[PDB]
Amino acid sequence: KNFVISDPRLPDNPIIFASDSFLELTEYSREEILGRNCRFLQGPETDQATVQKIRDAIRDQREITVQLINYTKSGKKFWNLFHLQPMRDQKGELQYFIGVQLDGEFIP
Ligand SMILES: Cc1cc2nc3c(=O)[nH]c(=O)nc-3n(C[C@H](O)[C@H](O)[C@H](O)COP(=O)(O)O)c2cc1C
Repeated sequence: KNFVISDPRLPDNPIIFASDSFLELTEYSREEILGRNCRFLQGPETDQATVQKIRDAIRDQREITVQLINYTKSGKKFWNLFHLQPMRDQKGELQYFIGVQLDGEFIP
């Protein structure tokens, strides 16, 4: 339900699609999201060490799961259990990343 799709073939891996649940959770309108990198959800309290692990996963085009603090439009802190999956065409060329979010502090 709660997910976005980025196009890594376009500059800085912009969000091309965002699910209604995502717009609801993050409090942003679709118009504010389309063409942005998803890093705008990060903020002061976001562990940079965890952000680095996401950068490595995108570089190596591997799937990853991490928990990190994210901010809504209004600046409300929420824990994001974030799941990144690379997505390839028939020829095995990377086409998209899908990013699934789950809201809550799962690991204390
Ligand atoms: C499909 C997709 C969804 C993403 N969703 C989130 C997210 O919900 N929260 C977040 O903090 N970062 C998310 N990211 C990570 C950022 O977009 C960015 O790649 C990350 O912060 C590391 O790159 P940077 O060092 O250039 O910021 C997502 C990335 C992709 C490709």
